[PDB]
Order: sequence, then structure tokens, then C-alpha cells
Amino acid sequence: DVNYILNMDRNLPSTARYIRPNLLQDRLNLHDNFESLWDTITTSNYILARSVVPDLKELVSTEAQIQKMSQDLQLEALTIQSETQFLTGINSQAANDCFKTLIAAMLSQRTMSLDFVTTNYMSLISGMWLLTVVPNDMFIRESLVACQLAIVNTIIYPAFGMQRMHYRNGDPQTPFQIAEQQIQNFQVANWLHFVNNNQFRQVVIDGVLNQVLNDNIRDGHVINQLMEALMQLSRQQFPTMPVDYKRSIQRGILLLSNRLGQLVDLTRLLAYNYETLMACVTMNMQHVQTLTTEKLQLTSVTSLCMLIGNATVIPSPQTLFHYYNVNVNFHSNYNERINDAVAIITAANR
Amino acid sequence: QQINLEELMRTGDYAQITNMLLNNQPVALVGALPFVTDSSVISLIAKLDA
Amino acid sequence: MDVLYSLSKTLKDARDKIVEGTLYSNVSDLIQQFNQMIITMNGNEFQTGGIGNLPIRNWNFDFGLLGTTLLNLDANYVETARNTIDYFVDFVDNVCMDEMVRESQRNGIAPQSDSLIKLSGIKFKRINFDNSSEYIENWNLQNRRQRTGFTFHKPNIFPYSASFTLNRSQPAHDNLMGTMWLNAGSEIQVAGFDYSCAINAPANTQQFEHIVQLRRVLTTATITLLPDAERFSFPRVITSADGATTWYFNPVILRPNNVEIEFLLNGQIINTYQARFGTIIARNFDTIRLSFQLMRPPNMTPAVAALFPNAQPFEHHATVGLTLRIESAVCESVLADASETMLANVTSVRQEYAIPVGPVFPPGMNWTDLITNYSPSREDNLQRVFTVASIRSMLVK
Amino acid sequence: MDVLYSLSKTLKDARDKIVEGTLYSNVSDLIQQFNQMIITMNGNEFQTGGIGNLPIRNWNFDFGLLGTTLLNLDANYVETARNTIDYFVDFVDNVCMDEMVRESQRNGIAPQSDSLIKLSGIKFKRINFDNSSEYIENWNLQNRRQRTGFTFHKPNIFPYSASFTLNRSQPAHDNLMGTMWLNAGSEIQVAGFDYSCAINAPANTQQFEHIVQLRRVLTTATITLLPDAERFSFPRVITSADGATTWYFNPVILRPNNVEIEFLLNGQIINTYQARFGTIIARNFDTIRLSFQLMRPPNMTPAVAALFPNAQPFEHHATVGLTLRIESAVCESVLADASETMLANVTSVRQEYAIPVGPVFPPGMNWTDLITNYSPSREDNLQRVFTVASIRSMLVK
Amino acid sequence: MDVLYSLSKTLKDARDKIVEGTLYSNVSDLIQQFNQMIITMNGNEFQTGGIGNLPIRNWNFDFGLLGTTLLNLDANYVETARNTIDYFVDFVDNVCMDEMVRESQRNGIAPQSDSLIKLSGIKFKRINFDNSSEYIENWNLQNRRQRTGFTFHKPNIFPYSASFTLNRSQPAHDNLMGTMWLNAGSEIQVAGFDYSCAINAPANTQQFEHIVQLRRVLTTATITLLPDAERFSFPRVITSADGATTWYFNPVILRPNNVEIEFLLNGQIINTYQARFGTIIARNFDTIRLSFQLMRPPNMTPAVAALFPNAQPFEHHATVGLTLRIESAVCESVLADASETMLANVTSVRQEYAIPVGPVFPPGMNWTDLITNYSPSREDNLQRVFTVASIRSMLVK
Amino acid sequence: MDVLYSLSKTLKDARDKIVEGTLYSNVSDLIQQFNQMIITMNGNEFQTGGIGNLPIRNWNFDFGLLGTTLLNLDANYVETARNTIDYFVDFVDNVCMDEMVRESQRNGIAPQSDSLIKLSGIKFKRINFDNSSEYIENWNLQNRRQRTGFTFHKPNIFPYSASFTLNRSQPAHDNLMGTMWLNAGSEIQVAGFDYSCAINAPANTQQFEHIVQLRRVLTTATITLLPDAERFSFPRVITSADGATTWYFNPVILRPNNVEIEFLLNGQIINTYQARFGTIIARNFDTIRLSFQLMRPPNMTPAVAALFPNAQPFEHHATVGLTLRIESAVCESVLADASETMLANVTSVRQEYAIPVGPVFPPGMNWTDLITNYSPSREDNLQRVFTVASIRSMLVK
Ligand SMILES: [Zn+2]
Repeated sequence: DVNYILNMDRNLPSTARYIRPNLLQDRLNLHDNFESLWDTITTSNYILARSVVPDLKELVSTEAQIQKMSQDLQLEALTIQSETQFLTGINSQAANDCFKTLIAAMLSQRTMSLDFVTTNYMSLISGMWLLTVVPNDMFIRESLVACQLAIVNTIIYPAFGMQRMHYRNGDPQTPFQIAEQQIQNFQVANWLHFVNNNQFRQVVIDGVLNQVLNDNIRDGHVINQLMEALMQLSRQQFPTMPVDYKRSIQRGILLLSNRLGQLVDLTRLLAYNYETLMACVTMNMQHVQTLTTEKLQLTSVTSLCMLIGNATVIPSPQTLFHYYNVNVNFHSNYNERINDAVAIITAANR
Repeated sequence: QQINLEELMRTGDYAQITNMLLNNQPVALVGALPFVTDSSVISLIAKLDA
Repeated sequence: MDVLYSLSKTLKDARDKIVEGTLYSNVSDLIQQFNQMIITMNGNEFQTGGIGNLPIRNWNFDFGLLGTTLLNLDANYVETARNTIDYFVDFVDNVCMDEMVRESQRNGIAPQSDSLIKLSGIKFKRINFDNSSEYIENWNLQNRRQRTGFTFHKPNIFPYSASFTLNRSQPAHDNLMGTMWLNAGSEIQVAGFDYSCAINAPANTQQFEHIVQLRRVLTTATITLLPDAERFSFPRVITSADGATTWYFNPVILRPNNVEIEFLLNGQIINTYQARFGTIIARNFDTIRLSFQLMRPPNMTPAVAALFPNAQPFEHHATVGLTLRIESAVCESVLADASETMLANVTSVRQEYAIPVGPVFPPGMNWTDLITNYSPSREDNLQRVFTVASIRSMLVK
Repeated sequence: MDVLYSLSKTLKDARDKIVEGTLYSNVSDLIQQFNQMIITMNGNEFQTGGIGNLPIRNWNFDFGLLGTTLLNLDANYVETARNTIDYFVDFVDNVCMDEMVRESQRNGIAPQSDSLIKLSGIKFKRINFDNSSEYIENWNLQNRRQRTGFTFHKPNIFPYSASFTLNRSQPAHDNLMGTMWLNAGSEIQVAGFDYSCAINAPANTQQFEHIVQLRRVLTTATITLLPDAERFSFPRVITSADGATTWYFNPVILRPNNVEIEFLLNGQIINTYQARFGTIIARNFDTIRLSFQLMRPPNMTPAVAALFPNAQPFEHHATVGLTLRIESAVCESVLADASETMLANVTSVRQEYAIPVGPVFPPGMNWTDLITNYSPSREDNLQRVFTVASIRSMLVK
Repeated sequence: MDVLYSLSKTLKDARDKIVEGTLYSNVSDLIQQFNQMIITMNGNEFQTGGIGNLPIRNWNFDFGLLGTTLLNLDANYVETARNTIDYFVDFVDNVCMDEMVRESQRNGIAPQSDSLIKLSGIKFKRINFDNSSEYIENWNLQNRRQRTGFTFHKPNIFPYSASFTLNRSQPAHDNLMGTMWLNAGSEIQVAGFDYSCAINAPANTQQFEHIVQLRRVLTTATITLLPDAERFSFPRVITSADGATTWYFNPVILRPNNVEIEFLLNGQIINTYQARFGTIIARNFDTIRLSFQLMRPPNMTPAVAALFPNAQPFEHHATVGLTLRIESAVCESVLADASETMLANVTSVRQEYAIPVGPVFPPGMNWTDLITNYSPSREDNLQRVFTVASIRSMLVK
Repeated sequence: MDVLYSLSKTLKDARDKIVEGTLYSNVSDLIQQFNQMIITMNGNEFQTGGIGNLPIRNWNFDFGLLGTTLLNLDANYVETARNTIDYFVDFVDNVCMDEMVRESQRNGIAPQSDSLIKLSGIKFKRINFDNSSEYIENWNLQNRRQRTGFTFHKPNIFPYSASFTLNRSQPAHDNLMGTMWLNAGSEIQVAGFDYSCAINAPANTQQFEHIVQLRRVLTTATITLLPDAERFSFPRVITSADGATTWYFNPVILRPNNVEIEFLLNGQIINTYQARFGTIIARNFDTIRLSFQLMRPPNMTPAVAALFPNAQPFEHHATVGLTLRIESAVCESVLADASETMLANVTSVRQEYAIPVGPVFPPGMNWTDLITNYSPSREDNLQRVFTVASIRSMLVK
């Protein structure tokens, strides 16, 4: 990884000696029954992650943006349910949280939900961002349920004029999807298959035994996904219901688009970071439906989004190691005690 | 041969230079640079420049 | 259809560029394309076969993606991949074959099989890619209705025809005059004979002519034209025109006089060559006309004079001939030639699976019968069927 | 081995895509692959030659890499590159040639030379890439124990054989009956002659037959079958079977009667054609059987009647024949054909360097001898050697 | 020039990889290259035609670049693109043709047309890329001075030549001895005849020899050599050397004795084969020498003895012959062959547009005339013109 | 397939190393492997039989693991284990047999039965282990396409052939000269007889020769060669060649003179022995040629002289002979021999279950018919079928 410099400085006597780390894999498949404990690991592995994920920098002044926002937003225009789209603030934070939170989730192979807020449509738009990237694969089926339908209904379908039959779902297999088979606008149509796929391409065996469910080069920094997520948006501007509606909605959409030049940057960021950090994980990691969630307020999400500039941050060298080191030890302990354990038990029998 | 300095301090130097210097091989460098004038011939015979 | 194509170049450029070693970066652009496929497929269900001796096989899809992670490729990576490819190969084979047998009069151009009809569906179009395979290249250009074109070595434009025409004959067949020929594939041999050696002919010269009408225009043809027809330079006992008896042909060969070859297009002379033997170019033609003469030698040594008496019996039969071979040419319509295996592939798959004779193609895909009555329906079906054979040969030979 | 391949496509796609001007982002994916190589190599020593008149040149590695910057390429960039390529070219040439001469009874399918044996090493595998060259494509599919396959225009399946068989003869050789033929390359010509014109034969018909056993099965063959054997249609003076004297053959040609061609596979008829001249398909066969008859003409004009008396001397010898040519076919084993230069490349390199006759191949890589006794060892060595010739021709012709 | 090349592979790899449904990323590396072009072009204006019947059309550029709508292209994307391609196609065609007609003695290796001369300009070099098309591949390697090389099937190396040489003759032409032959394309047939059947010849053997000098060296040639010259195995009435009368040739064929074929290079024997019929390799030669003998049969059955009396008249003329065919070979110079359409393309474009005869090429691009006097100027012009024809055939067939 | 193997060595090394007593530690490594199996199986469902008289049987899996607890093994431990083994034994038997009957032309190498086809599945590969059983050992090495090899005692390479060839005969069969032989299994006996005792033969010596062409090459053969053919040393009444009558053979034996045995490979002499009786080594050959002579005794006691008169009747027939036996050899192809039960196992299972004749093997798995036409398909099927028989014999004899 070019960006990182390597060099040697001290020599080594033929006296040099170390002790094998011993990093056998799982040995114990807890992935298929000991839910209670996985939840506890995930949690752990998760916090661990946040501790690492670099804090962001150079953001757009909270005030400035939200202000051009009101100009664009046309907030108080009849609609009764005001001041629910602006509890967005504390972004100088929300983004940092939303950011960290997102990574660990992934790394730690955790699964979560969404402090969702139906009315606040914007908050939804951004949702579409989320699925555009984060492999829904690791999102308890349900929180995805709400999210999508909320999009699907209070959006697309009617403002796009299509199914004015809003949508009736009981419990098929992926409501977000199916929408595809019956949408007449390619742009819209690609989003659908890609999103309902991007299954977090769960297949990898690198640097010697490190199944770390990977992710699309595409996403990575081919990014386009974003460019396409936008282009599809660029032609959602039309009739059906009251005026203060399209006006408000589309205007918000545009804020995603313009910013899109930058939104790109986001993709790259994560792409790298996850793709980097990960490298130093010994513990394997099978995707599992944790028993516990993790609340992610579209609030923050939305912030991160239109609120990131030409910032650029990455894992401090020292930081990275520290990470390796830990998992390492831990492993060593697990494996070791295992041996210590077994040994006894077997003896215990004869 | 050559090696853009601008790209060097950018790239991070791959000991490419480090090696050549160590091993002594005819080479060149390029870009903005601080010159330094000397006189007392001596300096030269002594080959200070190396 | 175009869909189909991809499926292969996908696999080829796959079973080829993916191996124990290489860098990810060389396939990054590829890997993607691949996955994209798996997705579109998974969930869908298919059915191939059911006709003649062809087995019926059902296929389902539910496969994992590909590690877009790694830097280099480790052996293990391949094997887990090759296992997935082999199911698609064995698939396509069955897909091709199934659509390589069905024919259709009305619309003999579009897809037939339940397998392919489903592919032309819109939801799969998300797979097209790299159409540089000469055949598909031309398949498209024809949809957009534009100028196509293929390349052939020793093309197969002439339906087999071996016969004669007696311009002067009598019951005893002891003083004949006429021509005999063999048109087959890319070659024509024609001989003009005059038992009397033009003894009573004006200027002691007998004129001959051989016209061959191609069923399709050939352009940019490189042709070898040589004097003499070796095939008709030896003694023969031939059946009479009415099949009631047999005549004797005892040729002695003289150089063809005033040779003129015309390559015509719609009745117009496009190229004309006068007595030029060797390599000649015919740039665009649907007809070849060979005119040549037998001129009685004005001066003869005794040995020669003895062969040509003033009165019958005529025992040595003066013969002049020409040989013409089309080495290469371009045709806007698919044809069989001496290098491509398309005709053989289609014919072979049909024979192996005991496919019943259909309404379009002659029994056994007989080339002579096909080219003799090369109707629009036969050509559209042939092109569809040849294009599929070419898609199949990218993976299965 | 596969290793080797890369080395070239690397250089080709290199000496090709690296020109003064082009935009970098067209070679980004390429450049990489390249460097990767240099690395793996540097620090290694090789040696080629040592046999016959083949020089023993030594090689070492120690090279710098390539910039990655520059929107477009400046002349200077190329020249500093071309200089590095030329050392690899002149290298590979010597590598190919060195492994293109050695043969091994045992494992004639494995690497031989000190040069290559070292390449199959694991530490070099990090260089593999883009295996789409028809030959390597098939090299892999075989190493995995699977179904191979190649393409040939006018394949070379028949070892040269020109002879005759007298089924009825006598010292004077004045009333013979039998067949004579020429099997060579992709062609067969066979004639059946009966000096008596079946005068005393049952139904006045003489049956003939010619069987040719291929050393390898051919599939998907496009074949031209024509009546008559021009090669045996002229007067000849031939040596007797025992070489003690010479006989006279004075043919007169009649149409072959009841022509039947069978393409058999392991004794089973796979394809059969009755009197069908022109283009026919033989989809899978290891044997060709041509049966044809001479039927005495039941009705004869005086001129014909005069050739066939009731009693000897028989001065005009009734002859019927067939000509069969395999235009194209597929074979699971490598073969020489009329278009590929493989055999010629291998034979030429060995001749130029005065390579001594080895234990596997016949002197001079003689094709007839090779195909006549096409043992498994000769085939494995031939395939190895043909695949190397094809790798070499990507860079050096 | 190389410039030109790109222009096409650009369009091909374009009209090919750009279709309704492929993922953007499969063309990312491509798209770029494309745009880059449009830029460099726009603004500059061109003139094509202005000779014979060739129209003078004026081309001007004013185009918008290419979008990038994400995730597989939408139909609309294509059509707006195809519209731009079609102007370039119709362009290049006119560009090729315009430079495919001009010839120049002095410097007939460089660009002639106002159209191309402008392209060699530096400001355009920025386009060149993917030089893998066999012809351009060799165009470059020659500009730097190195070992070029092309591949041909049934190469066209022999200018048409059909004649005879009487080594012993007399006015009556009743006891001749000599040879007759046909050299054409890739084939040679030669017969040696002795009316006396070597009755008074030392050891009753008459020696024959046929030498053919190639105008260019052929390397790596795969050759078929067969005994007998069928073309000269039948009765003929031929014109005398002085054209004053005609002689009679009545051959009877015997096996050629002591056959020796030598493939020489600059007078040195490179390959020699003694009586080896079938497939032989000639690795590097500029001359072929065929030596063969007629040996009077020492033992003759009555029928044979009757053909060869001790005294004239000699009525059956003893003849021995050979047939040699070059199936494939490599030549450092461009040549016409039986598969490539280059000669036909160049000849066809010139004929269609009524291009006047120039100072370099023979009228009608006549192959025999061209190869007979294959001067350096004709070769440089031929190569330029063949390379352009090959660039054109990537898009227009 | 390899899968299958394990299943057994698992059970063998199981029903063997697991008994009332021993220490855990000796099986620790084993126990594991075992369990691992049960797991992979459980849940899955199978089906065997259905063809001919073979019963159809379904099997399910749901078994407990093994106490990895205990120190030593108590009787009770075994019995609870043996009960589980017996279900697998009775299983495998049915699995083997089911795949030991089906044959297949196209792909006669890969699995056939619904039972095995399911095993080659990836999810079961988690069971392979200890492949030291000579047969599987070679099964693998062949997949990786490498040099195989088996060991045989009195191999069965010669199809049964018992006949004679009369080089000199007459209706009365009172003065014959020729050879008679018996080629069968690993033995050859051949006798040369001359009723005239070479009375009128040049040097009073009659030459004989016997050539035997193996269908497969044998390497590292230990051979016994002895003078005399006991089988042809006694009086016989034999049928004439045309079956119309019977002749009398009354031999008297003389030592074979100038005995020369040649073991050839592709026409080349690899080993040659001149009059060497006893044990000789033939290291690599596909043909054996035995040449020997009968030399009339130059000096004869009265009793001997009386047997060989100067004139007929010839009542004592001089005979010389040789006996050759291949004691052991290695072959790259499976063969029947005098020690292995493979052929007998396969033949026996098919006979017991009344398996119908298939498309590959001759009726009754007849060895002579099989080895006479030992096609690639028969060999691949034979090897598959022999390897399965060997897997089965590890548990069931
Ligand atoms: Zn040819």
C-alpha cells in the first residue's frame, strides 16, 4: 500500500529468538449455535473498532450548510409536522458517530437497525445512500423493511407517477427488490438489481486464511455506483399530489447530486479504510445474525453525506499495529486456553 | 539515468535511491535545488562534493 | 441472442485470464462483468432438450460471488472458480445444441428454443460485452441493416454439377461437338470438344462458352485461371443424353484460343480478362462466363496431321479447356468454405442427436441442395445456426 | 510451462501497446503485470544451449522498473523500455529453441531443459497471465484431464502411400483386375481397373473397395468427394508386385457405379453416403471405406463396343475411380495441416542447429514416419514441441 | 501512419464493446482513449479524393464527448454514440481509399495523400495504441530495422509460366526429348519426356532437371511433393518453339527415377530430399531444383515392350514427372496468397474508382507482372497499400 | 471418486485398529477422521441399484459420534462401533457394485451411478485420506497427467490365437513348410516345420519367423525363452486352411538354429538376443519378433539319415521351435494377469446380477475380445471399473 512507508533500522544477532504466536482458526464453530456469546463478541470486536476508526476533519460549518438548507428546503410551507428534519444537527458529531459506527459494524460482523423517522423524507433519501453501499446482507431483515417501503411509498412510486397503488406487502422475499420487475426507467432499474445484490460478496481467502467477506471493486473506488445512483435521481422530478411536495422533495434530492461530486469521495474513503484496517484481523468472521442491534439515526447519516469536504484521513501507523497486536494476543489466549482446557478434560477421563 | 525529486518526496522513496547511493552507481537528480559556492581549491582535491 | 454471445467470451476470457498466479489488476475489469452475470441468473430456471434423441435437462442457479479482495491469485481461488465455470460450460453446450436444431419458415431468423426465447428477455440484457468475434460482429450490423461481410478460403459457392451438352451429335456418337464440365465448391473445369477438329468450321475455329450463375454475389475474389481441364483430358465412355447408350471420348488437347473470362454483375461486365492465366481479381460478380475456342492448327507435323483427317472416322478428339478456382472471396451471405467448421458443426450436432428433418433445411443439411435453392428463409436460418455454432466453438471444439 | 507462455504475451502485448504517444491509462493494467515480472526474475541465473551446434549463452537479471506518471508517453520513455525488452526477446528465443530439441522416452510430456525445469518452480508462478492463444488454451484443458481439440484446413492425416493390389493377374499382365491409390495428407484417390470390362463377371459388374484407417479420429470433417481419379486416368508402365518386370496400364474411364462411402468409428458406421458427390460431412470417424463398382455398359455405340471385345487382347482398360479430400476437421491430437507452421518451425529449428536424431522423433521429423507410428510418446513430445513453437511465433516469425 | 491504425481498433473495439447492456467499467479504460481522440481532431479540416472517379468530399469535426451514465449502458447512450461513429467510419473508408491509390517511385514508402501526410504530424501521435494486428505489428518492427515476417497459406510466389524446352528435336518432331512445366502460385508441375525411351542413352537413363528461382526467400515452408505431373500426362498438340508448326505429345508415364529436390539459398543447399514423396520441410530457400530421371525399364512384359521399339516411329512417349506444392510458408516481404484479401482489396478499390495506371504498379495490379519484377519500390508501395487494406478490413469488408 | 476410496481405508484401518484393549493414543489421529465423515454424511440421502437383477436400496444417515473420552477401549465401546460400521460396509458394497456395471462411450472415464455422481460433489471432498493403495495411487497420477504404472505376474497381453501358415503346400499336404503357434496370455509357442528337411533349400537351411504385436507396450519385462515348442512336438491331424480337408503333421524335433529374438518399440530394436535361452530382460517394447531356422543336419547317423530321404514321401517332418513366457512386466494400462482378481471381480458382479451387455465391453467381459480391440474407451472404463473392484476388495472379498 504505497501510501505507507517501510524501513528497517536495527540489526539482529544470530541470538534473536521469539515465540510462535499460534493463530489456528476457529477450531470451534460458535457461528452455528452460541448466539448469546457471539453477540458478546461482536459487541466487543465492535467497540474495539470504534477505538480505531480515525476521527474525521475539515467539515463544513454546521451553521452555513443548514442555512442554505432552509433557503432550498422551503421548510414551513403548510405541512404540519415541522422541525423534525432539523433534529439533524450535532452533525459535527453525528457524522463522526455515523462514520465510525458504520465501519465497526462491518468489521465486527455486527448487524443493526435504524432510529428511523418516517415523516423526515430527506432522512430517507440518504437511506438510499446507505443501501447503495453498505451490503444490506448485514442489516437485520427488518430495519431494511421499514426503510425501503418508506422510500418506495412516500417516494419514487408516486412522485414518479408509477404505481399510484402505493404498494402492498405482507412478507415475500425482498420487497425492496421486486419493485424492479415492474419499473419503466432503466436508470431506476439498475439501482434495484445492484442494491438487491451487492450481497457483500462473501468469499475470500487472503494473506493465508483470512475469510473477510469482501466488497465490490465497483463500490471500492469504481464508485460509479454513486454516479449511477445519482443519474437515476436526476430524472425523478414530476406530478401526482400537492405542490409543496415535489418542490420540497426534489430540491433536497439536488443537494445530494451537486454534492455528488464529493459523495464520490465518501465511497473511496470507506472503500480504503475498511479494505485497509481489515487486513490485520486474525479471527475469521462468518456473517451472522447477531442477537443485538445498533441504532443508526439517519440523522447523522444525512450529515456525513452533504457535509464532507476535501478532507482526507487514514489510520495512523502506530494505530494499525496496536490493532493487530490486540486481536493477536486475544487469539493466542483463546487458542491457548483451548489447549489448556482440552488437555485437562481428556485427562479427566482416563 | 534520472529520478524526479518532485515525484520522489511525493511517492515516499522506495530505497531505489537509497540502494543506488549505497552501491555507488552513476546517477542524476532533477528539480529545484540549493546551490552552494566554494573557493579554496583544496576543497576539490579533498573531493568534498562526495 | 447477443446475450448468448457474451456468456461465452465471458467464460473464455475467463478460463483463460484466471490462473494460479497473476495480479488482480489484470482481471479487475473482468471479475466484475462476471459477477454481474451470476446475479442476473440466480433465481431463474431453465429447460433444454426434448426433441429427437436430445436429452431434456433442467438447470437452476444459486451461486456465490467472487473474492474481489485478494492481491494475487492462490491456487485455491482458481479451483473454487473452475468448479462454477464447468456448470456453465456444460450448460451453454446444451443451450447451443438445443437452438441449433430447430428451424422455422415464417420467422426463421429469431430464436426458437424455450431456453433462448427466455434470454432475449430484457432483464438479461445486463450482460452483453466484447463483440469482436467476426460472426457476432456481423450479426449486429445486419440488425441495424448495414453492410455486412465475411471472409472465405476456397468458398463453397457452386452446387455440384457434372454434365455435358452435345451441340452436334448423331446416333453413332462418332462426330460430336459440345462441352462437358464440373462445377463444385470453388472450382470450375470446362472442356470444349470437336471430333472434326473444326475441319468444316468457319475460319477453322469452333467457339465454346460456359456460363455459371452464382446464387450469391462474391466480392473481392482472388482467382486462379489456368488453361486446360485435366479432368476432361482422358479417355472416357459416357452415357448418352437419353441414357439409352454410351459414347466414346478420346481427347487430344490443344491450347484454348481467344480465352475471355467475364465476371458479370446483373448482366454487366465488371471484370474481363483476355487470355490471362495465373492470378486475377474479380471484385464483384454474380456470374462467370468463360468463352474459348478450338482453332484447327494451320500447320501440322505429320504426327499431328495424322490425328486430324479430312474425313471420318474421327479417332482423336480435339479438346480445349479451362480451370478456374476461387481461392478467397467475401460474401454478404454465410456460405460453407474449406476452412470454417460451421456447416460441419451444425450438421454434426443434428446427426448425433438424430434430429428429424425439418421444414427449412434439406435432408442432412446437404450443401448442394441448400445452395441450389438458397432461399431467404434458408439463409436466415443458416446464419442464425452458423452464428450459434461459432459461439459454441469458443468453448467447445 | 504455462509460465513460459506469459513471458511472451507479456512482451507482445508490450512491444505492441507501448508506443510513442498512447495514453497511460490504456496500459495501467498492463504496466503492472510487467514490473511484477522483472522482480520475480532479478536475482536469477540461467543457461541455454549445449547441444549440437547450439551456442551456450548465459543470462543474468538486474533491472530498474518503470515510471507510472505521465498522462501520455514521451519517446524517451519507449526507448528506455525497448532496450529492456530486446534482452528478453533474445532470451526467450534461446529458451524456446533449447527445449524445442530435447526429447524423452519416459516423460516426453514434461519439461526438459535446465532453463525450463527451473521455471516450473513455484516461485515463478506469480507471473502467469492471459492464456487465450489457442494452443496454450488446449494445453491447460488437457493437463486437467479434459476434452481438448484443434482446427485444421487440409489436415495431414494420411501417411504417404502410393501402391496397387492386383486381384487377378498373370505373368503377361495383359488381363489384370485390382486397385491402385494415393493416400497423402488430406487426400485419397483410388481407382479400380478390370482389363476384361467385367465380360465374365456376375451381372457384368466388378466390385472394388478401398479402406483407409486413420491413426487418429477426426471429428467435424468437411469433405469433398468427386467421381474419377485423375491421377490414375492416364497410361502408365508400372513395376510388377515382385519388382521383376513392368506392366502396361492403358485406362479408359467409366462412371463409378453404386458408390458408397462409409465413415466408421470403431467398426461402426457413423456416416454413410450413397453416390453423393460434392460436399459431405463426416462428424466422427477413424476409418474411411470407399466401395464402388465398374459395370460393363449394357448398351454401346460402335466406338465403345470396339474397346471391349469378347476375347483378349484387352487393349483398353476399364477404370472407375473416386477422389476424396478432407478440407477441414477437428482432431483431439496435434497434427500437421496446410496452414499451421508448427511442424515447419520445429523441423526448421532442429535442422538449422544441426540437432542430432533423438530417441523419440524419426530422422528429420519426417511426417510420414511420424504419423505412421504415432505413439503416445511421439504425440506428447509433438504437442509440447508444437505448443512451444506457437509461443515463439507470437514474437518471432 | 501508425496513427491511422489506432483510429480503427478504436472504432472496432468500440462498435464492438459498446452495446446496450454492458457494465460501464468494462469500457472505462476504453472510453477514455476514445474521447482523447475527438479532442485532438475537432477543428482541423480534411480533403479526400481528387483523382480518377474518386469523389472529393470534405470532412469537418464538431463533436461532444462521451457521458458515463453509471451501471450498464442504456439504449439511448448507444444511439447517440453510434451516430458519431458512423461519421468516422465513412471517413476512414475515404481516407484509406485515397492513400490506397497513390504511388511514388522515389519515396513510395511514405504517406502520399493530403489526408494522411497531415496525420503523421506530431500533434496527433497522442492516439496510437494496441498494435496487435499482425500487419501493423510488422510495420513497426521494420521502421526500427529488425526481423519482420508474415504467414501465408498457398503463397503466390511463382509468376505464371507454362512452357517447354526441347533438348533434342528435329523438324518432324517425331523424336523429342526435353521438359515442359507449369509454375504458378505456390505450385510447380514438371515433366521430362524422351520419345526414344532412353534406347541409346548411357545406362538407358535420361536425366532431367527443373530449376525455379523465387523472387523472395521463403522460410519455414511446408511442402507436398508427389511423383507424376498429371497436367502433362495426356495427349497434346503443341506449338513448335518458333511458332511455325505443331507437334504431337502422346505420353505414357513411368515412375521418376533418382528424384532429388534441393532447396537452395544463395547457391547453397539448405535442404535436400532424395525420392521422398509426401510432406517435407524447406526451412529457408530462394531456389528450388528438381532433378529426376527416366530409366528405360530393364524388364518389360510384351504389352510394355510393344510401346518401346528399337527403331522409330516412336509412338508412345516415355514421360516422368513431379508435382510440388508449397502449402504454407513465411516471407519477409508481403505476397499474395490463397487466403488473404489484401491484393484483391487494393485491386478492387482501384478498379471500382477507375484509378489511372501509375508509375509503380503494373496495369491492373497484375500479380504475375508484379512478382516477376518485384522491385524495392513495388514492394514498399505494396506493403504500404496492403497494410492500409488490412486496416480498412477491420471495419469495412 | 477418490472420495469413495477413503470410505474404505477408513473402514479397514477401522475394523482393524479398533479392538477390545488398545490405547486411545494409537487411534487418536484415526478416530477424528472417522467422525469427520459421519458428519458430512448425516442428512444426505442415497439410492443404489435399479439395473438388471440388481435390487434397489435407499440409505439414510443419522448417527452418533465417538467417545473421544476414554483412555483404553472396553469391549462395550467396540460393539457400539461395529454396529455402525456394518451399515457402511453393506453400503459401500452396494455402491461399488452399482457403479461397477454401468459403461459409457462418450465419457467412459467419469462416474455413472446416481450414487457416485453425488459423491464427486464438492461438499464431500472433506473426506479424502491415505491413498497408498497401488491402484488409487495410479488413478491420481493419471488425472494430473503423469507417468503411471502397475505390476503384473504372468500378464495377459496376448489375445488367444492358435493357428498356422503354410508357406509351401499342395493338395495332398504331403510336403508342407510353414509355422504354427499359440499366443495366449503371457506365453508364445511357435514351431517352424519343413517336411523336406531343407533338402533343396539354399545352404540346407529354412528360415522361420514369428511376429507378435502387443496392444499395449510392456516395460521392465522378465522373460523366459526356451528352445522347442512342446505344444507342436506331437502328431496331429489338422484342418486345411480352407476347411475342406485334413492334413497330417508328424514332427521330429531339431534344435532351432540362429535364434534371434527382437523386442521392438515403434519399429526400433530395443533389445535383441541371439540364441540366449533362460532368463532375459526386455525393457520397453510393443512387438516381439522371433526368428529361427531349421538347418538340415550335415552329418547323420543311419537312424537319422533314414528319416530324411532325398525324395518323397516325407514321413518324418523336421520341426524347430521356441517358447517365450513373460513372467512379469509393467504396463501403463490396466491388464488382466495371473494374480490380480480385478477382471474376475468385475466379470463376477456383472454375471451374478444378470447385467445386460452394454455399449463398451464385449459380451461377458471376454478378455480375448477386450484386448484384441482395446480402444481408449474400453481402457478408461476398464480402469475405472478395476479401480472400484480394488476399493471393494479392501473390505469385501
Ligand atoms: Zn491448400
